[PDB]
Amino acid sequence: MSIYQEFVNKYSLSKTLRFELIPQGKTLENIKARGLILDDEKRAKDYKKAKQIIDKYHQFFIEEILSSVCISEDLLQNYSDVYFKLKKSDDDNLQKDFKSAKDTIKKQISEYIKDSEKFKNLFNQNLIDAKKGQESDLILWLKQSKDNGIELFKANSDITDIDEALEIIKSFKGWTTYFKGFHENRKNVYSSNDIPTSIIYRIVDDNLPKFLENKAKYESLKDKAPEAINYEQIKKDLAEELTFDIDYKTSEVNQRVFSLDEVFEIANFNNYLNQSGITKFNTIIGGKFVNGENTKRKGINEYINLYSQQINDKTLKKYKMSVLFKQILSDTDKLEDDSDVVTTMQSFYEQIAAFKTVEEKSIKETLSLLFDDLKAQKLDLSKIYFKNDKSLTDLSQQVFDDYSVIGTAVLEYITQQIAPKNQELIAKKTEKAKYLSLETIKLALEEFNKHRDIDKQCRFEEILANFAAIPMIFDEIAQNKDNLAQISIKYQNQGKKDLLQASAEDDVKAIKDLLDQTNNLLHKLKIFHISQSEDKANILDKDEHFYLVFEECYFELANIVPLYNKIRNYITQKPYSDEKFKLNFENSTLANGWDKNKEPDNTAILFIKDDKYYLGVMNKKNNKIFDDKAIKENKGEGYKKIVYKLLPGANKMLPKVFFSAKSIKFYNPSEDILRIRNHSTHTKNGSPQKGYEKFEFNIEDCRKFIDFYKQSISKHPEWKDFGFRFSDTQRYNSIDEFYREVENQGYKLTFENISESYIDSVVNQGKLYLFQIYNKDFSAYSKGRPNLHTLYWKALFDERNLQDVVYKLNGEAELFYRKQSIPKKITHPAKEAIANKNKDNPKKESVFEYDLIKDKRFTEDKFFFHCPITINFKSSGANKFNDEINLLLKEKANDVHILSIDRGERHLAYYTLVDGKGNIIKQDTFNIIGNDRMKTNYHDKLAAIEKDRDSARKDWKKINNIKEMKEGYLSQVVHEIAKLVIEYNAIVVFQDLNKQVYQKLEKMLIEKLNYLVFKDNEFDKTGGVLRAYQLTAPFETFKKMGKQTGIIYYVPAGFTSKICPVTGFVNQLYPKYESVSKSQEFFSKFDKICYNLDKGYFEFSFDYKNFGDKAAKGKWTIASFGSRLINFRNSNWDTREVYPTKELEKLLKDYSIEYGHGECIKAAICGESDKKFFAKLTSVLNTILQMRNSKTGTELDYLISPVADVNGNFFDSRQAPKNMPQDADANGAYHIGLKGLMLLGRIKNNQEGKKLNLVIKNEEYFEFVQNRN
RNA sequence: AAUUUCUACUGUUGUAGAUGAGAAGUCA
DNA sequence: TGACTTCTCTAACGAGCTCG
DNA sequence: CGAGCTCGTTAGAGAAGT
Repeated sequence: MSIYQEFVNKYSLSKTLRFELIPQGKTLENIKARGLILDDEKRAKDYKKAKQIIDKYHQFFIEEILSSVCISEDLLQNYSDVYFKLKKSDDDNLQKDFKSAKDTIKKQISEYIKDSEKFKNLFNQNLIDAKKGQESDLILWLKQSKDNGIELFKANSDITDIDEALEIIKSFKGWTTYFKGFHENRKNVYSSNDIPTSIIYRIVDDNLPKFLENKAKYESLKDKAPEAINYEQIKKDLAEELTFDIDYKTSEVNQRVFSLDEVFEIANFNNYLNQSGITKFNTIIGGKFVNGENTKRKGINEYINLYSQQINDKTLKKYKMSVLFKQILSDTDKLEDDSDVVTTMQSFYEQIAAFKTVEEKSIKETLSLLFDDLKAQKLDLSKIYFKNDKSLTDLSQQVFDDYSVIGTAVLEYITQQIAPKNQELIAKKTEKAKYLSLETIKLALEEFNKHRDIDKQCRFEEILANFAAIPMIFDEIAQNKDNLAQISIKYQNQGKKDLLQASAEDDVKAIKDLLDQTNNLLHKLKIFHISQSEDKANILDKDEHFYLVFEECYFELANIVPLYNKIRNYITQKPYSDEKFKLNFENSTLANGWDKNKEPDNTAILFIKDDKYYLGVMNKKNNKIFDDKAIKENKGEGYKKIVYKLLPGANKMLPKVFFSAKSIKFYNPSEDILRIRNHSTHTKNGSPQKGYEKFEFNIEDCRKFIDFYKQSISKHPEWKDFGFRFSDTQRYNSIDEFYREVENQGYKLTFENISESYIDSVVNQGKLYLFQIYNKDFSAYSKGRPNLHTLYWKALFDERNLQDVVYKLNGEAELFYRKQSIPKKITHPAKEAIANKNKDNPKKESVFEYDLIKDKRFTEDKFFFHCPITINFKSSGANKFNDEINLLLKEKANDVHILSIDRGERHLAYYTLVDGKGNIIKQDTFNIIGNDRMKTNYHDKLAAIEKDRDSARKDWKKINNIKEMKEGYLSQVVHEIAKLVIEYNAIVVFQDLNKQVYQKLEKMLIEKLNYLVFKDNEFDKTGGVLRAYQLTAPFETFKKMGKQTGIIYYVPAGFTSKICPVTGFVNQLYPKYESVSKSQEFFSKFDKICYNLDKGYFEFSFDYKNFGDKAAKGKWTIASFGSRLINFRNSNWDTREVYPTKELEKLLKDYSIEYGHGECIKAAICGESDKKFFAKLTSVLNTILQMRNSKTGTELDYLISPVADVNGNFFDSRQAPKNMPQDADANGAYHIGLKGLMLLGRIKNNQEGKKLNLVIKNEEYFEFVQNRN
C-alpha cells in the first residue's frame, strides 16, 4: 500500500551520543584550575587495570570453589551412569532427562556454589568494596598474598606488585561503584543459566564427559596393559606430580600416590573430573616433560601413545593417550611503529638463528627431517590424511595445473576407486569430508591418468614433494633481515615515529614480504592444518608425520595465521589515532543520574543557552550550585536548567518503591491485596518473598491488586507529578498490562530559568563545570541539512519531542577527553592553490581565506560526552517483524515494487528496480555517485586508487584505502536504496549472500533501513525526522540473517551471473573433447545439426535428454549469428576477436563437411574423428552461445544473445534495449533480482506455512525464467 | 583540504550521505 | 581471520550512618 | 544520636521463529 508510511513506528532501540564538547564559557579554563579532567580521562591505569587485576580475588576464589567443590559419587557414578544413560542410550530419557539430571547436576554442584564464605561477598559491593568490617576480599586474598607471595602480582600485566595495591585500593576507593562497573556482567555469566557460556559448560561441562572420557569411554583402553603404562615405570624418579591429596570416593588425607585408576575412579574425582584441573588428565596422560633436568618422562604419551604406537592396533584405536580440555572463565602491538613494530616481529623467526624443532633436532634438522619424511609415500593409504578442503585443494592449481582438474579424482581416485555407480556421500564423506584419504590420495594421485593422456597422471606422494621444496625460503629470509632493516635501522629509541609513508620505502617494500614470504606457505600448508572435529568422528589414520617431527612447526608456524593484523595493520592503519580516556565527574555519578531528583547526587544537569545545548555538572565539593533553595533566589535568563524526571520499568520499580516498608504504613497497604504479593498471586511467573508460596497469575486477584496499586499510585508522594493516567483496571491483562504505563508516562521533562550571572558568576566563581557542547553541523554558518548525531541530539530534547512520545534521554554519559598526537601545520593555506581533486568540480583552483587547516579534529584535546538517547522509546517490540512485513507488505502487492540491488564486477552495483511485468524500472548503475554540486566518482576513482604495483598491487594503501574507499562507498547506496525503496514501495533484496566487503556492508545497509530519518522531509510527517516508518529488524551476528530478514531478503545466490536473458539456455552442457569418442558421444549426444541456411554459420543441437540436462527438451538452436570477443593472457592477447558465423565453413572445409549441403553433418562431425578434427568442433561450440564478452576487454560489457528470440532476437548487451540488462558489471544483478522477483508468489500466496519457501531451487529459478512464456 | 568520529571532500570557517554507543568475553 | 559473545542506558529506599 | 543520613544495594514483567 505504499507502506513506507503504513508500517510506522514498530519498536525502538537506542542510538548513541552526538556531542564533542568544548569547555564553553570559562569551564575549560575552570577545570584547568582545579585539575579535575587531567586525572579523569587519565586515571586509566586504575579503572581498566584493577578490573583485570581483580582476577586474584575474582578468579582465585573463582577457582577456589573447586578445592572445596565436591559432587556426589553416586552422581559421580551417575555421571558415568545417567550421562552414559544418554551416552549409551541415544534418546531423551537418559539424554534429556539426563540433561535434566545434568540440570539436576547443575543444581548438584550449584547448591554448594552460592554458599562460599568469601565467595558470597565478592560479587557484591563489599567485595573489594567498603564495609564497616567488610574489607577487600581481594584486598584480603591479595593481602594474604601480600605476606604470602601470590605470583599474579608482578605476573600478568600492569601490576609491578602489591605496592600497586594502594591504587588497587584506590581505583575503587574513589570510584566506589566506579572501580565497580565490572561486577555486573562478570558476576552473572557464572549464573545457573543453562548455557555452556558459563561455568556450567567448563567446570562440569568439560568434567562430566571428561571423567566419562577416561572411565565410561576410556574403560576399554585397559585391554592390553594398564600396568604396561608402568606405575612403577612412572614411579621411578619423576612422580612428583603424582602426590595426590584427596580421593573422590576415597577421601584419604595425605599427598600420596594416586593410581591410574586410583585417581581414575569414576567417583574418584578428588584430583580429576572437575573444572580446576580439566586438562590435567594430560598431567598424567602426557607424562612429565621434565625441563628442570632437561628430560621428558613419557607417561601417558610414552605409554598410551608410545606403547599404543608400539602395539599399532587399528581396532585397538578405541582408547589412546591424551589430555582433557581447558576450563571456562579461568585465571590461567603495531605494524606502525618505527623502532618496535617490526623488530618485535623480527624475533618471530629471529629466535631460530640457533633454533631447533620439536622433532628432537636442530633448525636444519627440522626442515630436513620433520618436513623431509612423508613425501616418499610416508603417509599410508589408510595412515595419512591431508586436509581435504579447498584450502589444500588450491594446491591442485598450484601443483597439478588445475584445482578443478585435480579435484576430478573425487569422481575417480577415491570416488571411482570406490563407487563405480557414480551417490550423495561425496558432498559429505571425503569431498565434504575435512580429510583427503591417502587411499584416494597416494593411489588416486598416482591414479590421475584415468581420463586424459598419460601425462595427466601424477604422483600421490608428489604433492608431499611439492610440499618438500618449502624449506629454502628461510635462507634468503635470513638475508632478508635487511628488508625492514632499511626503514628499521633508526631504532635507537623504542618509539620510532615513522611507519608506512613513502619517504622510507626501503622498509616498506622490503618488510612487505621479508618475513611475509611465509604467509602463503600456511595457505599452501592448509592440507596439514588441524580441523576441529565438531560433529566429526574422523576415523582415519593419524598422519603424525607433520605432527611429531613436523609438529615443532605445524603449530610452531602459528605466528602467521594469527598475525593477519599484528605486523601488517599499523601500515594499513591511520596516521592520527582516536583513542583517549573516558573521564568522570567526581563519582560513579559522573554523568550517571540525569533525572529530576538526582541533581544533588546524580551529578549532571543540562544547559541550553537559548541557541543550543551546553550543559554542566556541578563542582566536586560544593555540589549544590543548582541546589533547590538557591535555585529559588537566583532565577533569571542566561542559562538552562531542565526539569526532567524519569522512572524505571513498571514491574521492576512500581511495586518496589510504592510497596516498601517505610511507606508500607505510609501508604497504608491492604492485606486482602497483600496476599497477592505474598505469593506472586498476580505474578504470571511471580512468587512471594523469601518465605512466600508461589502461585499462578490470578488475574482476578491481579486486576484489582494491580488496580489497587493504581489507587496507591493515587497517593503519589513524589511521583504524583507525572499524571500517569492509566487505562481501566479490567483492560490491563498481564502484569505488563499493568506495566503498560510504567513507561507510558514515567519520564516527564521541562526547562527552567537561570540568571545570566546566576549561571555566570556561579560559573565564574566555579559553580558549574562549564561544558559548551557544540560542533560543526549545528554552528552559526552551517546552512545545509543537519547531520545524524546532531539532528536529534538537539531535536528530541526539544519542544516537539515532549509533546508526543519520541525519544527520551537515558543515562550513560562520560566526560571523555584525552591527549593529541599529530603536531599541527597548515596543509595548504587559504589564498593558495587548492586544486580540486574531484571529477566535475569546474573550479580547478581554490584559495580560501580561513584555511583548510589539515587534520583539524585530531590536533588537540577535544571533549566527548555521549548519552544513549534511546529513540523510539515509547513503544514495545515487533514480534515477527518479517511476519509483520510479509503480513502487511504482503497485503499491498499491486503497489508493491521490487528493487533488486544485485552485485557486479566492473560496475559498482546495478539497482535494477525490476517491476511487476518483469521490465526494469531504472537500471541505474553506481560507479560514481554524488550530488548536484558534484559527482564523487568511484567506479574508476577506485580504479585510479589501485593500478600500482610494489608489492604487486597489494600494499597497505590499496589494501587499506582501496578497501576503505568501498567502506566509504557503500553509504550513498544506502540512501539510494533508502530513496528508492518506498519511492515505489519496493522490497530491496540484495539477494542471498552466504564478498568480504560486499557482504561486509550487506548488513550495514540493512541496519540503517529500520526507520528513515532523512535530513529534509516534513519534520512531523510520517517519514521524517521524528515519527518514522519502521523498515527492518535489528542486527546482531551476521549469519543470523538467513531468509526474510526485514528488507535484506534472499534471492537465487548463484547461477545468476552468466544468465540467459531471453530463455536461459542451459550453459552447462559444454564438453572438453578429451575423450574423443566421449566428445563423439557428445557428438552422438548432439541431437540434430544443420548448417546456417538461415542461421548464417555452423551450429550445435542438443536438448536436456541429450545430455544429462534434465530441465527440459527442445530444439532451441543456439546459432551462428553473433560475433565473438576473445579472451587471452596479457603476454598472449587478452582481447581477441571471434566470429559466430565463422567456423561454420572453417570446419566444413577442415573435414569434408557439406556446410552448404544442409544435412545432419553432426554425424560427419562425429565422423570427423581427428584429434584436432574432433577437438576443434567443440571449441566453436565452446563459444557457441557464451555471449557476455568484454566489450573490448574490458572497456565494455558486450552481452550477446546465445539463443535468439521468437523473432530471432539474440539480444546483445553491446546494443541492448532499455528493458534488458546493461553490461558485464552493471547488468550482473539484473537477473539476480529477477530470480527473487518471482519469490512474491510465496509472498502473494503466503499461507499458514510457518516457514516460507525462502529456500531456492535452481531448477525452479531455471524453470521460472524458462516459464516466462 | 578542516568532521565528535570515518571515508569521500569543495559543497569555503563548512556541504553531502551516513553512523550504537560504550561495555565486555572471544573464536578466526 | 570479524564473528560469534551476551547485556549496562533507574530512581527510591532503606539501609548504613555521621548528624541535628 | 535522632538528625533520617549519603550512598550503595534492591527490586523482578513477559516478551520472543530452520
